[PDB]
Amino acid sequence: SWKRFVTQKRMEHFYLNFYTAEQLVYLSTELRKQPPSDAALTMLSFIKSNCTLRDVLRASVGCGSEAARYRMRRVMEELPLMLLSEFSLVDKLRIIMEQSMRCLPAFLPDCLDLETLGHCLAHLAGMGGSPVERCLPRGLQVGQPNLVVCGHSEVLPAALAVYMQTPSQPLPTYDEVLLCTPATTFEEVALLLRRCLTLGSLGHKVYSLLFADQLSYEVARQAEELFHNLCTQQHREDYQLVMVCDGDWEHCYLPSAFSQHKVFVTPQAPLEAIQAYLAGHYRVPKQTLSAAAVFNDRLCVGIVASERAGVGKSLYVKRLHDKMKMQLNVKNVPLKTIRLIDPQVDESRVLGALLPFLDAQYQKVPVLFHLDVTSSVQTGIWVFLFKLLILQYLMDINGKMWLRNPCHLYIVEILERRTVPQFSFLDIFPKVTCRPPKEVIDMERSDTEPGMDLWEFCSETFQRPYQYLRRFNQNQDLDTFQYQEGSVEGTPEECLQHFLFHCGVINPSWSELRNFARFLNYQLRDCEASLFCNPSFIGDTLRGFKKFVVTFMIFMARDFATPSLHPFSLRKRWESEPHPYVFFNDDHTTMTFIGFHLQPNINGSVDAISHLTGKVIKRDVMTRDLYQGLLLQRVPFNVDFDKLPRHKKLERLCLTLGIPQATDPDKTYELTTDNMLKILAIEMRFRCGIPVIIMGETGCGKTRLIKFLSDLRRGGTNADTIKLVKVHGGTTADMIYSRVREAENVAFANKDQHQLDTILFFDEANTTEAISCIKEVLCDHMVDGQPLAEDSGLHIIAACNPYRKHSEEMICRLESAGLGYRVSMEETADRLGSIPLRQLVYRVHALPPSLIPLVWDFGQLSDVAEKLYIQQIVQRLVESISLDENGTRVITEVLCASQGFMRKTEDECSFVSLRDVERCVKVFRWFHEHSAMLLAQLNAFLSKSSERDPVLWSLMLAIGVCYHASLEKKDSYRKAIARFFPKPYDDSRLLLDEITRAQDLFLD
Amino acid sequence: SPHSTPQGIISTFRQCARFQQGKDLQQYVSVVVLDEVGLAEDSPKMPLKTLHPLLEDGCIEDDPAPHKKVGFVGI
Ligand SMILES: Nc1ncnc2c1ncn2[C@@H]1O[C@H](COP(=O)(O)OP(=O)(O)OP(=O)(O)O)[C@@H](O)[C@H]1O
Ligand SMILES: [Mg+2]
Repeated sequence: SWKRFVTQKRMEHFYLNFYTAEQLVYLSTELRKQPPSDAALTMLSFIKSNCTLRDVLRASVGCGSEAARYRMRRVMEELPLMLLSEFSLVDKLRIIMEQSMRCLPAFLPDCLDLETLGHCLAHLAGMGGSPVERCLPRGLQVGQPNLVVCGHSEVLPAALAVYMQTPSQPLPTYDEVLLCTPATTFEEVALLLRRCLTLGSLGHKVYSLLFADQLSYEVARQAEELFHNLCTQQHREDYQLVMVCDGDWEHCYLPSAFSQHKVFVTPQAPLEAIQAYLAGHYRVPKQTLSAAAVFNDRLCVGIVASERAGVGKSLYVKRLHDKMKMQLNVKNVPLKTIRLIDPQVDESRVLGALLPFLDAQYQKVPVLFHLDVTSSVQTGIWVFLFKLLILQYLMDINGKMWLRNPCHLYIVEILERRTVPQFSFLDIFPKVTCRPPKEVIDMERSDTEPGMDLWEFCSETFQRPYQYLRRFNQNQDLDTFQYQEGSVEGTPEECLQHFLFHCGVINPSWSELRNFARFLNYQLRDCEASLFCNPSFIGDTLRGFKKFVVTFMIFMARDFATPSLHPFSLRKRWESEPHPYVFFNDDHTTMTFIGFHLQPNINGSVDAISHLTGKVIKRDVMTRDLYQGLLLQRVPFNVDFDKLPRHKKLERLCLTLGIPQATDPDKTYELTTDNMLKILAIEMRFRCGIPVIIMGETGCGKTRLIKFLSDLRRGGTNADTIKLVKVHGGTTADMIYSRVREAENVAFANKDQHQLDTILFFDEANTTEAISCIKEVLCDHMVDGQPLAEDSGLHIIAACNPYRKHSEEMICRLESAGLGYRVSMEETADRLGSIPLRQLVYRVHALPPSLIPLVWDFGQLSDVAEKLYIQQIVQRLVESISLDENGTRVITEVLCASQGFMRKTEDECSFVSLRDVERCVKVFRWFHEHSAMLLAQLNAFLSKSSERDPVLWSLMLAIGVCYHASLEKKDSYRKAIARFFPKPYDDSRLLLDEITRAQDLFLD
Repeated sequence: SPHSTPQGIISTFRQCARFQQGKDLQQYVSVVVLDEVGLAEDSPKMPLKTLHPLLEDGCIEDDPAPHKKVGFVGI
């Protein structure tokens, strides 16, 4: 009965159809308040723009008839008697239900009935400005339900052309246009149809139902039923209804039902007309105080896009916010950043984030909204942008609604995901296209084609390298030059030319050029602060020092700046490149040289050679005179750190890092030249400001190296200078943000108390899409749009698992196990583009393109390091359980052989690591503990079936459980392993026999 | 099943942990047994994702604890 009552009242009152049941309950409650909520007034604004309390009060008059109060009083008097007349509770309840349908205010005086709400809404609508009068394009008939069938890309532009017919009329909203999705409920479509057909309106608006093909069958059926029913009753005989569908899905219910109505002249408009139409409607008048004033032509909406990453989108938004703070003369201009991370756009998150701003204070104040559509987003973007930018609205069925205010500026930061129409949807919008340095030089001022930012060009970062390089190329004297802070020389073009020439990359982004400049700036600063460049203090012994420093540091930058990656195009190696490092120690008196040696040649010059191969890495780095001079200063040239004592290595390391004490925290970590170079690299990146993203297999040594470095810097103090987060597919963005904020607090505390920096480490970050949030932390230096606190001593590290694919034989084994996979590789949705994830060795998602240039290989684990780690683990076992040396040797050799065999067996095992050996040692330990009792039972059991070393026996069963069971070609494994077992145990047959006898003993 | 949600696996692990709470883990153990795991493999709900943390420590966001580390067999 209530549903019938609501339908009848919705036919009697037009504007109720603007809202749903819960929205109507909200309004009924709020409007009686003084003042109503800003949310309610926004919801009403879709009927009467800028609805205020005065508007609601004026609308309330007349709707509150005295006849209604008479009815209320009558029912309040009658109900006691009516209820006394009936005795059963159910009859009393039925009476109450009827009287509540007759007069609700008698029961709930603090709420409006549907009739009074309808009248109030109609009064609000009538107080508004001029009605909307729209005209349909040619080929579309009034009074007829029109149908358009087109390609997906055409769906949205076509609907827009429908409204273009009247370019002077305002843009539509949810009242006129509904974008269908599989989740679209019947209530939305019903309210749209009611708004189109039902009477009570003041103008000839147009109504569009787009992407109807996506509607579910049930919703489409109910919509058709409602449409026909409405057309049977007293309805608008001049209605203008349009359905738009995707030709591919034409076979579905709604396009089929209206096939007769199909129109063959699909409406379209040229891109220039759509651009002019949208720009005109977005243009803000001069008198209205708005953020748009900073934008090109007072446009209240704008897109910032690029073809690749690191080109100045976020920088452009920042500069725009600054310019707005300066020009608008307002005390503060709120900036809100929203990051879209989920692959499928969640409009509810955006609405939740925007709702705080509904407050009245913002309704007439410049505000900038920044929406970042990260690379993670793949679907739902065009619909979202259509709804928010064009339809000016966002909504959830819960009832709260967002309306796009022209006094606010909306800027969208997105990377051009161009993949088919003649133009991409984004082009219709006012757009700024950011270009990389080479395009900036070649193509070149304009406000939509930004070049080199002048604040950066005047910064120390660019100016010191720029001036040094400018003198270097002309071979001018650098011995006397000295960069004066704040000085500025040359032009942006020459700076870009010199950087791009020396950068090493061909077509670099702005982030890569920034990292190069930052590195060369830091090291030139250290050079200028050293004693070799101090007031003379040397006479003239060091002629050409700065020339050499510039040349070598230009070469050194190659490792930190240049990429290390070239659907699975993502890999390169660490050992394939030399790592010649030079450091200026904080004492300003000494230097550290690692990763290369200096050799004098016949040409009177000195060349750079690899400490390992002796091959020439780079020639003519300096002249022999400088080499002799630096030797006279006792500079440690041609040092071989591999032969030095442990404490000397630790001292050189602490000196280079700036640590005062060489307190060894772990005597087991081997301080080879490679590990020391890796540490020095992570240090340099922390120092200059380059993010640290590493790629390496599990067990390659990342965690141990980071822990060793943290301990070495900690100096034994009792502090938590390092936080390790183990990322997984379930790690959401909120978890990352909370961890980052906790780490920032801990870092501030550590810096205040102990003056110690803090490290945050993300392991297996790529395993989740939330990796894009980690990008924000590393590159953007923000957290959920909020900026990080500089000088907190917090450094962030991220480790990425490699992108590898199973072999075809192993994939066959996987697809053939059991009854096979429940889903075929073709139908899978769990895929990295063309590749299903199950075929990958690591469940990893795609890297944000901004991080790709930063990733560098941590290096593979060499056989020697594997054997040494195995030896350490076996020795720990020996100490724990009192093994001898023979058992230690056998266990080490057999674990090494097992790892080797599994690595060779690419058809059965794709993943090998050291954790397996720990697992196998654990099994061995367990077998040893019980070995006393189990063997007794075995002797009993075997006596039914009418000598053993517990160590070799436990080893046999551990090998059996860990390796033998997973394998199919068990015989080859047993053949290989047998060689290492002492006699008479050097037989595959005896291994199989003992495993079988144990399995039997367990079944007994 | 293809309709199994992450919460089912989480609640199962939590229940095993409640069983292990207060007992000597050198004489008692609780095991989680998953039947027909392959059915959940590529479901849109992706429940198996929870396995990595729950296998390692026994908690997704809770802090580690000895009783939370339960045994596991998937058939
Ligand atoms: N003229 C310039 N244009 C762009 N960036 C510059 C310029 N000069 C210096 N930079 C540096 O380049 C970096 C560009 O970062 P930006 O915020 O533009 O990345 P982005 O465009 O958001 O890329 P993504 O969205 O993929 O992260 C800034 O950190 C800035 O310091
Ligand atoms: Mg950005």
